Amino acid sequence: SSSERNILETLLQMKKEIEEYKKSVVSLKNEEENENSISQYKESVKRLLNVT
Amino acid sequence: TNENDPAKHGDQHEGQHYNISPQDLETVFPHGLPPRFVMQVKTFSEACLMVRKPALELLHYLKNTSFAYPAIRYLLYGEKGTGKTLSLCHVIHFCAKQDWLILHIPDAHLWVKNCRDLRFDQPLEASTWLKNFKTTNSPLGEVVEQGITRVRNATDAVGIVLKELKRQSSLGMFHLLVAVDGINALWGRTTLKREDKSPIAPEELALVHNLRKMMKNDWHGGAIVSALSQTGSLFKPRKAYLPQELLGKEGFDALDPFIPILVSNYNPKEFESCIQYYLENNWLQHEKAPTEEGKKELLFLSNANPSLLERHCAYL
Amino acid sequence: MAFSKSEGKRKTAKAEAIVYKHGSGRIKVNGIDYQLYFPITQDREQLMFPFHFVDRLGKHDVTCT
Amino acid sequence: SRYSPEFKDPLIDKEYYRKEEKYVRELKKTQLIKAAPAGKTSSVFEDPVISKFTNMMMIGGNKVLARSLMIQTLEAVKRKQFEKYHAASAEEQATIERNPYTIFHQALKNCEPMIGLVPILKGGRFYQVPVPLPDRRRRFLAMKWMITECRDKKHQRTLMPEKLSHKLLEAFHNQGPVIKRKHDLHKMAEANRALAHYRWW
Repeated sequence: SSSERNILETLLQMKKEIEEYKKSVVSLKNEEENENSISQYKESVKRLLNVT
Repeated sequence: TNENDPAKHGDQHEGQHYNISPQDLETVFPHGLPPRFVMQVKTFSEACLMVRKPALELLHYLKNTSFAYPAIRYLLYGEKGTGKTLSLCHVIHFCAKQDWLILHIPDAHLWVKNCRDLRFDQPLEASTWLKNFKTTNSPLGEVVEQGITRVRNATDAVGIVLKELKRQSSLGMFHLLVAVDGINALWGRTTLKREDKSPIAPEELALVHNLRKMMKNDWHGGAIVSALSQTGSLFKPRKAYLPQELLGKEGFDALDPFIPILVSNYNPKEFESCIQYYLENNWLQHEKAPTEEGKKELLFLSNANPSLLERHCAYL
Repeated sequence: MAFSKSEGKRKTAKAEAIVYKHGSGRIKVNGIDYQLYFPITQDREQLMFPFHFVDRLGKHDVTCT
Repeated sequence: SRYSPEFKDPLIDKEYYRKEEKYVRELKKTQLIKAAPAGKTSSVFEDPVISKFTNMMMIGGNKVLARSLMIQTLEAVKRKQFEKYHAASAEEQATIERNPYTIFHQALKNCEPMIGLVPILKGGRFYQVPVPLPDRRRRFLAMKWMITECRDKKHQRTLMPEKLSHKLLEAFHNQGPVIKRKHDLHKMAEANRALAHYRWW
């Protein structure tokens, strides 16, 4: 579902970083969730915008 | 302690408790939170909330996201406490003070409650939401009453009424700032059970499916937030706030990607300030108040919490 | 700040506590605080009795198992 | 004998130790010590009266639930007081009292039977012997009467906390079932102005 994931990401952005989000999604798919995946998700979300 | 300006806006003051609409409460959320909040307001008269850290984050996210941005899920995941509904209540109060369209809703768990016996439909949550909208404050009322009363072939009926409410394009239902308490028990494994083997999957239901679709980039207005609370969790373990593990893979994929930072709890300084205020007001009743033992017991057992402070105040 | 490691037993029970030295903050229990682990008031009093006697309320962290 | 003759209970008193005595302290030290219990936790919230009340209200060995229900009933009484004072009406602190110590004192005063009844026969017929009792036995009988009255369990509609709160509010104003039982006991004792000499102890 990387296609729809990136679509929703671009929507949140408007309505570098996309590659990082895709890699984070891949890591999520690679092995079940733990903590590093959530950390990468938080990182990508922070890189999207800039207001903490 | 108390806010120095009932008028709401870009509110800050991280700690001191604000004051919700006293007599004008009917125009904010007269029907939503359980009777716990009613008892709290009755025993404290004023209030015991505050501009929490999650509330500050929500306000900051809503500041630079006016009606241009339709909806951006500000999923605030944290620890057990940290407040997961008082922030939404404060946001609704601020929106009401700013003359913005607001319509409080009860909860998601209260909507998708368990049932003894049971493309189908359900009258429970639909009728609840419609009654809440009616009691909050053209063919609109006609179709509302129709959806409230008729619940026969309710699949297409609720679909059409939802599409109409989203296509009204006018005052009312323009930007719904829902105050859900537990939007997690929906995408993962729905509480609705199946009489046969294999429980219902998130991609099978109808009414809740359309209710979620209403939040899928619909009604282009002001930004909102869906809190994945846990105080009223159902059929889930404690501390339910994870992204995918809480809603599976596809369940979270269907959601929007956005999670900021973990939230913290109360502030000890303002908590002690409010404790001293209450002491000066004479309310603890317990004769062991005028002494360091009482303050120590408070700082220990309470640990800056609302329910524990209320219990300490209403001991005897 | 020396940190000790003790253990407690009571009617076929076991519990190892790791209380640190001076350090006002919170009494944790494997990430969970005492407030989130003892919903009862008498349990709170039992857990506080050491600090209640020593008079040092909030000055040591713990990670008891 | 489940208790070992070696191990012995401790002494939880500590407020006095804040300033012959040294010898007593050394003796207490030289004693096979034991651990303290959880039910009868002699902490700051260990009120002997309320402790005994909860112990008697204990069902199936659930002293935790008993204490929780007692605290909840006290909170409900204080909430009714607030409704009569703060919650509903305006704060009228001049004609309302929120201190349960007055209720406890009124109970200790007008809920104590000062005359016991023991069926002591002499030959082959039971005779009521009004025998005096000390303060401990009188207080114990008062507590037992209060608790067994609060635990009616026969109305088949009232709940435990509601029952307790209603009975306490009824007995507060120098009435209720406990004071009526005390009056009946006093009348029965008065009815035996001569049969008070058939006591073996």
